[PDB]
Amino acid sequence: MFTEIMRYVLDLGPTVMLPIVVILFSLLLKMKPGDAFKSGIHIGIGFVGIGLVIGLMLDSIGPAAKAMAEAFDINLKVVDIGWPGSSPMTWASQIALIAIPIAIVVNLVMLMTRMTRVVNVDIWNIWHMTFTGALVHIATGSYALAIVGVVVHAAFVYKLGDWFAKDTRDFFGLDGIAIPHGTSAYLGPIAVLVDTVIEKIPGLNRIHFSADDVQKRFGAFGEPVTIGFVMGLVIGLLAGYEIKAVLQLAVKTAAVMLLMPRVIKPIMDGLTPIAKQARSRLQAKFGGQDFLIGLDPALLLGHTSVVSASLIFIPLTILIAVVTPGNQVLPFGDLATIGFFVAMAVAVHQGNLFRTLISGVIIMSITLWIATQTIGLHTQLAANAGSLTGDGSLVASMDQGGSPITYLLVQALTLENVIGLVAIGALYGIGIFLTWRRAKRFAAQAES
Amino acid sequence: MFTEIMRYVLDLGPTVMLPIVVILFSLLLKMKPGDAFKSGIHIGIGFVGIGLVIGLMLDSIGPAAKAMAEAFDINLKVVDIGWPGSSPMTWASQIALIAIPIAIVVNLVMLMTRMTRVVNVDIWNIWHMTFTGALVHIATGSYALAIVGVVVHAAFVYKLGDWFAKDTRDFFGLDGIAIPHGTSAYLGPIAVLVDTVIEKIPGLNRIHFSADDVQKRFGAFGEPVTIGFVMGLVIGLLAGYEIKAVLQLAVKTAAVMLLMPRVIKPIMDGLTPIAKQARSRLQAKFGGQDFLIGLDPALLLGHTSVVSASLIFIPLTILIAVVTPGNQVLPFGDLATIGFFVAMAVAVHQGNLFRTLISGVIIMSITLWIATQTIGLHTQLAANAGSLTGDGSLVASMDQGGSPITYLLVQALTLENVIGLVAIGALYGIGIFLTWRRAKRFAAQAES
Ligand SMILES: CCCCCCCC/C=C/CCCCCCCC(=O)OC[C@H](O)CO
Ligand SMILES: CCCCCCCC/C=C\CCCCCCCC(=O)OC[C@H](O)CO
Repeated sequence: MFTEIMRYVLDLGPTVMLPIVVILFSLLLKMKPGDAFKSGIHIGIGFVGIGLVIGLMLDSIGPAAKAMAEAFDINLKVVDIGWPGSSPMTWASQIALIAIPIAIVVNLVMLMTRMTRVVNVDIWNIWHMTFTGALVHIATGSYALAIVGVVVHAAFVYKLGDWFAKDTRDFFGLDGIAIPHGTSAYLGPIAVLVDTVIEKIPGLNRIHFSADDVQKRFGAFGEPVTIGFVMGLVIGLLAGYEIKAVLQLAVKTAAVMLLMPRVIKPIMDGLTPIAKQARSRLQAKFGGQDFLIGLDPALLLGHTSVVSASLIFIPLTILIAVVTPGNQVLPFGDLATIGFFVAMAVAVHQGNLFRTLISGVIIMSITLWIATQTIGLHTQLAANAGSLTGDGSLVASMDQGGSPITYLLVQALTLENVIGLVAIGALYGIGIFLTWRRAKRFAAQAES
Repeated sequence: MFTEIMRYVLDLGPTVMLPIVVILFSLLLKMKPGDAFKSGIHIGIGFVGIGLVIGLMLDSIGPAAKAMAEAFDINLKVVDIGWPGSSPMTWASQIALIAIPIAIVVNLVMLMTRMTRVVNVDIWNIWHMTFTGALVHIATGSYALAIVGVVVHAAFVYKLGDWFAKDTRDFFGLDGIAIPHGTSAYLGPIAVLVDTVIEKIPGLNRIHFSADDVQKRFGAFGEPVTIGFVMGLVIGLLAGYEIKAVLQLAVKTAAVMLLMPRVIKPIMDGLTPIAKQARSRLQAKFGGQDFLIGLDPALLLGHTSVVSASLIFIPLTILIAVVTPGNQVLPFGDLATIGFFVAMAVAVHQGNLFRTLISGVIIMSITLWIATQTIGLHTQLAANAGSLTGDGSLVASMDQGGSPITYLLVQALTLENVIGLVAIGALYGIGIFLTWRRAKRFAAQAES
């Protein structure tokens, strides 16, 4: 049955499934069978360690961030269940498994028609696409309309991999990889618009503050490792921790800033020989068609500036929640892994923390406002999974719940908040145009 | 008073309190302030990573071995509760918190009297000493005899660090570091005895099965990361796992071999700048004498040849437990991290798997035999700790329970099985003498 083979492939995990696809690719690409196996284990090993460092972030940064949002007594009554809550509900929609074949077909069609360079292999992040389908399925009522939302969500993020390819390769040091999925990509355009506005404003465009400039004026005390200690200290202190826990947490937050880059190094260390052999062999066929492998947004967290923004924005997002007019959602389950959101924002500004902070507040307010507009739909998906109990408490989430994609699609087929469609649609739509043009120039520069 | 502060120093953690001594010491050495901090934070990030990798061993390789041994639930009816069960029991003894100062004074007395060169800083593996003290206390019934065994265990392990210092540096890369604690060091003298016998036997002294010879024969299939996978497959199958869990475990068992060397490096990199300044200041003052810091035996699992021996010996220790004459103890808790028993054996044989295996079988049979002979005390160690019912189920452990140090101390003061006293003491006694000659020979080879 399709369901068993898909649920066996899904529950096989990136620990097993992705290396096989990596090993199969190199076995046909005339590589020594031993060399083909070596990369497969290293890609899987990195994902094992990736699950470990991410396990540390959500189990020691998370409970402290969750403690801040409660210690700051506000009125926000709806609690951000986070992507750890959104995906279980989403994988409980009827379109959950059927989306994965659909999303590859959209890839395979686009690959033959030279509409995308990304050959996505991460079949586990498709829950973001099912979320767009599930919420459209709730609001419109057409099985087709949910399915088309899967295709639109698939085709968009595929080009989001194309348009952020130099940013992934040159900034994050990921050659041959594109990061299509998750919050980093689909909130990437918003930061491409902020850095487009800022560059054209005099004086503002000359404000800089890169983390290297902290190290150029403080030395050991400006190193990424040191910052992870101090910010962890404050995240504990703002959470009321005793001096024992604040100290213990501050090393764990620092430990992210050293261990996380090291656990992603296995994947790059295994993908490199495969790419060089294939480029030696595919340049002579398709004609200079430099393909991109689609991978989890997790690898992006290997940047000292992304982690710095992540810990920095843990208090900021709670403050963005209060200030943002019309928000009713309290940051929670996505506070620990909140560096996912402002990830490509750092890549666009190329390290300027000044523009990162401006971008982050825009990104958070919008996603906090949008998630407030999707509280009704998000709760039905929770009811449609037996998720929330007899309390009837409202369910909201910042990952996929605060998605411009899932929102803007829903507000198109329903026409509830036309003003909301126009303001969000113009902002996001301009960002997509500016993100698309930024890649046009990049392709004419590298080539000539 | 003392008990509150002792817990506060103890509960603060190896991640928080060790940097404190390290940061204070660099300040004593007039090292830079920011440079003093940086070394301390890296040591914590080293120990954050150690707990994570040692967690994946316990939670994935663990339940794998607990399944294999469950086949023999019917012959061996006493279960090795391992060190994850022996440490909490030992921390509930009356001699627990009083053992920290007693061990430090014994080190201070031995350092001043120029009897040892180990400045132990692991106030956490003092429990191995308390276990020897506590079992003497249950057996003899003398509080004085309990404290003596702690000192004798302290004096032995402090000398163990000096006598196995070349191995911790030439074979493990831990310069200025000694590994006194742990099953590994105190069962190290047995491996020295096996090497002497074999090297005196013709032909058997010329059998080499090293990792480098494994690599040239096989290639990428003899690399450390590949080897952990192949055994990870076997460890899954022997536990009766499905085909997917076999595969998922196998990447994680190979991930151990790659991640663990990279989570101990920050401890090395943080201690290294302090070591050189200490040699600069303290060289002339202390007669040109080189000191060793005493840390955890988990930095020895950063050797890829030890992790291999930790997977190879999961079935063997089990199979040994069936044919060892008089063994009632089923290996269990200590199997997820069985490499902790043969760690210095890997360094004595210079990584020779042929001599590692021949030593490794010897050490397990002795410990399993001794762990059978210490069940009555171990069961009463649990009754006094509150970890017992009315079933009559018996407690045993190869970690500390199978210890020759606890056995020979208990068997010297009680004189129960004088036959067992003579047999274990003679082998251990010849072994310790060989281990002292090793240190005298190496020291005189440094003078030349
Ligand atoms: C730079 C290139 C990209 C630019 C991107 C610009 C985005 C424009 C806005 C989109 C939403 C438009 C909503 C239009 C609504 C039509 C009115 C309608 O249907 O009205 C029904 C309602 O009942 C009446 O009250
Ligand atoms: C290999 C090395 C061999 C030599 C190593 C040296 C061993 C002895 C040294 C110090 C501790 C002496 C014992 C001190 C015990 C004190 C007990 C005590 O104070 O007990 C009073 C109390 O009333 C009871 O309940």
